[PDB]
Amino acid sequence: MPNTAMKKKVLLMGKSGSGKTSMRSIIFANYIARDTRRLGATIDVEHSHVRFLGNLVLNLWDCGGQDTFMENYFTSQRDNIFRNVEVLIYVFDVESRELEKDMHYYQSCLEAILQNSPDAKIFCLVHKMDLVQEDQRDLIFKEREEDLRRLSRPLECACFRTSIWDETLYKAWSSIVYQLIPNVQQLEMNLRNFAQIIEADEVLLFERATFLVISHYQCKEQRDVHRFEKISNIIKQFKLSCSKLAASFQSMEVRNSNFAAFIDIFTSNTYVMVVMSDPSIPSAATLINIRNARKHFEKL
Amino acid sequence: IVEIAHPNDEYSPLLLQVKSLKEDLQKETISVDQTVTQVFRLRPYQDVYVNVVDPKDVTLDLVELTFKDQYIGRGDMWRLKKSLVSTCAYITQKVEFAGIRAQAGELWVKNEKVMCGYISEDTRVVFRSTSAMVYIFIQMSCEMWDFDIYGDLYFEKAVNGFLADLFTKWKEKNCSHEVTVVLFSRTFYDAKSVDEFPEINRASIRQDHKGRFYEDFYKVVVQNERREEWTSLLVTIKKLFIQYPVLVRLEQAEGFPQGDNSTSAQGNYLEAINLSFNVFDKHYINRNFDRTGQMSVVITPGVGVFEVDRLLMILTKQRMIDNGIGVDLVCMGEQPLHAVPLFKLHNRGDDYNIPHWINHSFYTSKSQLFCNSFTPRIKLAGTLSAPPVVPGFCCTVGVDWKSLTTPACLPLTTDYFPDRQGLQNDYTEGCYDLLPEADAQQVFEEFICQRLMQGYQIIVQPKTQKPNPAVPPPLSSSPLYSRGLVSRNRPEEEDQYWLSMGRTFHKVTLKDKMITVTRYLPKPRADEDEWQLLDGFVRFVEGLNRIRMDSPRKDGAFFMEFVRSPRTASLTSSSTLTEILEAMKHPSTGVQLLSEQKGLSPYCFISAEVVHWLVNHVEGIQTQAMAIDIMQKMLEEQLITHASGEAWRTFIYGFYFYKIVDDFASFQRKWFEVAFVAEELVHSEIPAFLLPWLVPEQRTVTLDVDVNNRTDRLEWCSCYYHGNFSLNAAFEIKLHWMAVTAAVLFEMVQGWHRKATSCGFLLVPVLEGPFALPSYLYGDPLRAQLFIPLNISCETYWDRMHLFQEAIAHRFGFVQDKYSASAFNFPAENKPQYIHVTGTVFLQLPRVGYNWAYNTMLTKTWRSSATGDEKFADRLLKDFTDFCINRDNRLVTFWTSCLEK
Ligand SMILES: Nc1nc2c(ncn2[C@@H]2O[C@H](COP(=O)(O)OP(=O)(O)NP(=O)(O)O)[C@@H](O)[C@H]2O)c(=O)[nH]1
Repeated sequence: MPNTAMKKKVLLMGKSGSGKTSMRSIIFANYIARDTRRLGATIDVEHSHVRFLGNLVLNLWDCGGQDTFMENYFTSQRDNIFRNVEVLIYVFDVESRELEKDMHYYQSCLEAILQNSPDAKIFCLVHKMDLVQEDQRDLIFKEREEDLRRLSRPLECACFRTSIWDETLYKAWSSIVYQLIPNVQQLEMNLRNFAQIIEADEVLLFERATFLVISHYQCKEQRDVHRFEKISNIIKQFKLSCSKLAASFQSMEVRNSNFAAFIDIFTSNTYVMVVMSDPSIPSAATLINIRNARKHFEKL
Repeated sequence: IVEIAHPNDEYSPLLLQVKSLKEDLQKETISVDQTVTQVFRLRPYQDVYVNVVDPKDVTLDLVELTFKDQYIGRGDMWRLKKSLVSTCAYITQKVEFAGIRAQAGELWVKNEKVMCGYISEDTRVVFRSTSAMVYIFIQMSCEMWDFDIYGDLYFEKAVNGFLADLFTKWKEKNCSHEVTVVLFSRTFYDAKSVDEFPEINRASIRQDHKGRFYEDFYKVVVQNERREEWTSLLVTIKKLFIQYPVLVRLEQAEGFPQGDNSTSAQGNYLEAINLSFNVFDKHYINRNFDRTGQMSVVITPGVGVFEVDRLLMILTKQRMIDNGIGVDLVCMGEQPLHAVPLFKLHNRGDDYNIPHWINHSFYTSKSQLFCNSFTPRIKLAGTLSAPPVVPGFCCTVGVDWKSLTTPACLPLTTDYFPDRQGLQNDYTEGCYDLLPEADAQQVFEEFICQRLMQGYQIIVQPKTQKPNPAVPPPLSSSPLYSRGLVSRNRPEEEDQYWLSMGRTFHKVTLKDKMITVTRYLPKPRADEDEWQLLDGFVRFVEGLNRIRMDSPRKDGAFFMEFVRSPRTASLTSSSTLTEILEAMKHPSTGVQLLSEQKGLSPYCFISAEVVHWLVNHVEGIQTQAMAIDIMQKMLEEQLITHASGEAWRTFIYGFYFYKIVDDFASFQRKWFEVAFVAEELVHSEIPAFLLPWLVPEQRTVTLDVDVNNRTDRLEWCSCYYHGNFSLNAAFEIKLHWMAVTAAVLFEMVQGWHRKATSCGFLLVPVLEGPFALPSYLYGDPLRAQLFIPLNISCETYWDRMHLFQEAIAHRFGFVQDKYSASAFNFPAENKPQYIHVTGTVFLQLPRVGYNWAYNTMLTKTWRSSATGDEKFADRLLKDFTDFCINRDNRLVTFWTSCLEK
């Protein structure tokens, strides 16, 4: 694998209270939605580097949300913080009441990232929708959609919805990664060639250590959007369960009535799963096609 | 891994050492001749058939290591224990590692001391010093002037007997400490007089109302001074004992006085230990390179009872949580019939308490009689209650001389329960991947992120001595005052902290936080290098572990040409606009250039040499104009936009690159130290010593401190110039380090000290505490700021008077003792501050006169025939107060010599 070790930059900001550092801590430290009750208060700034399928490494900044810390962001050392920013994530509570101060901070943050980043991008993320009934969830998410599309006028934003007790979190950060990835077309072409000459239902390729949905190809378009989210959540739950057994996963097989899915290592940090559109085949096809795939991806 | 023992017939001690798999005894060795005269006299030639070759797994369960004359942070102690995992030892070996050295001592297995033996990974080593920093607080009361049994004053017992014994043992074990000897006491009913108001205090009791006026006095004797040949302090303490009752009674306020209150009824004891902690919290301010251990000893004639407020006792428990340094000894004798260190509470059954943090020891006198009584007598004329103090049994307590002559450093490994749940509801993990780089920039990112040096948690420092009136008893300090407010906070309510700092390759450091105890776990620079360094920096503060011809060097060359610049200060025609002849045929002659080799510098040269060349051949001081004119063709630096560099008198270190990294926030407890460069002239420095008798203003450099071939540790530290001019005034260099071993930096400082003195002038480390009050970020609670008045007796008074004051100062310049305006680095530059050249003396310019203080950082090294011999400083005091209060006609003759121009 050609190791072009770049260094990307991503900030995570918003108001204190709900879900600022909790989501980062469950997506890069193998926690659960129950054990994230113990993180508590952060401080002004804390950051991290995370490596990610090899070459790309994220400077992930986590910024606090008290009054003095946001004021000491805006009317202070701002030029150091908002410089060379690539990806911004801005967290929205649902249950919080002071919407005026939230959008005031949002306006100031948009103007500051405009005057310190021409070609960055902002993803705003309304989380913690686990407390509201589903019809009102639709209404509140559409109102946040339209209101944030208005107030994010001179530069665009992408607004997603999520909670911690479900899998839309994994979809949203899959979207963040797939935007943040360097290369697309060669991996798409190898994906498409593999899937159209070994005739699978659908093929899926992932990072190993955190399992975010990198790429996918299908020919049975009857699962709407929630297949990727669900399978990622449940096998990372299984990896968390096997974590307490001092053992790695690296390989599994399942077949069913009209169903044949397989998971294995591909490369140094990549998982593959596949369902193969022919359920009555033993592991000889998985053998010859992990051969057929590792001849090509270990030329990549 | 083979072990070889070699006695002879009936040697009652033995000897043994290591090699790697010796079987056939072809090869022997000589490495040490000393061990013959260290153990036993014989001459063993090649094979006398006595050399036993045996594995013999015999361990040495506790080994002691003593230090001398150095400064070793506890990470370096961790490095010595990491290098001392699997070796052998014997009594009085000199163990070395990387310029660090210790002497082995008193090595025990479980009952008995062994001559030699083996150390493998599970025996424990304990570090002790004979070069510590030690305070002696003598508590005075009315029991000093009271007799006891055997016939003595308790003062005379204490000082004469105990201090004579302690100083004889300090001579015998050949130690060298830095002491204070501070007398302290209280008086009652000293309410008020003419402007003595913020000195008093007022004591009270809640449950039964009782409120009185009182006042605390401290009289210091020698403050920060090492010297051999003691017992002169014993004579001075006798003088102060006789002078003491008038010295304490008839001062600042005069109501009816009651002196020196009883220890078993009142006392300023707990406040005295808390003020010693108020000294020791700021150990990182001005760092001696010649002391390691910390020690505070309180000598009392008390019984062991103290009537103490609740808040101060809980606060000093929480402050000895950090750095345990306190030792109490009683020269009263008469070990009472109960648990002897005890506190009756004084809160705003009589509520007892017993401390288990303190180290008490009695001093019995030397005589032999029948039945030593344990009682006094004086004839008047006329829910729980869970600690009582009486059912605790207590036979005898010694003196514990070994914890008073060689102080023990704080341990390394302690066992305690894990970080489960419940109370400490906060954990935070930071996994910090590390990118190796070959360009110093990698530790500080993790450092300022993951802790901000206890950026999470608070330092419980609630005692602030804000006021101190002083008294004009003599030229030591003499602060006599009130403690000021005590702004106590409770501990962190309903949550402690713990942290998980990961290296994303394979490494974890699990920090707990009630006292900083760690658990390190494994699974350009290497990974383990950065991991070890980070564990050392968590180790430095609170560090428990759970377990189970130009030589073109970038300072030397410029320092040497700044030595060349005094002795050179103190071709064809010009006016050709071609400029090719002179500026291209400089290399035709013998013009010395930096062009043979150095990094980032093909064809380089120094401005001062070139301008001295152009004054040696062309006109005087118009060379910078033509130098700018040729700079418009041939440059020096990277992105110039300047004049001819700096034309004259401006320091630049190396690292040619600085234009086109995390800084040091001052919360992080930087270890800093200000060395100093003082232009000097010996021609007056000798006779006043002898029988004769009357462009910015700071610059940062991040340098690598190594002249070796190590390839184990990358080692950097940050210099700040204050000077970019160095006209003929002072010069100073600050060293900020949050980094590598201090002893290597000490030999770097001493290396360019040897380059300073030989071929040049003085470099002296200077206390960068100016005339600062207590409760400042610099300073002590024990500084006088001595005053010297200018009795004159003869439009814009102050400016002309300031210039006349400079004239008197530099007149002491011309006759004995030169001056320099040490332009320090605080913005708007409040007070004018002079350092004297070649001496121990600070002055500032604020009555009419101007004030004085005494430098305490020379300490008999960094010493030449220019400076030195503290009698010099006292002579300059005597001469300066004679010249200042208008003796014979000196100021008046100075007036005439000024007016006759
Ligand atoms: N049940 C539930 N709890 C949530 C949800 N989102 C956040 N929380 C709770 O909110 C708490 C706060 O975590 P978080 O907001 O990340 O902390 P922080 O804001 O970074 N600390 P600071 O205020 O110093 O910046 C977590 O303990 C978590 O249990 C959610 O969707 N469901």
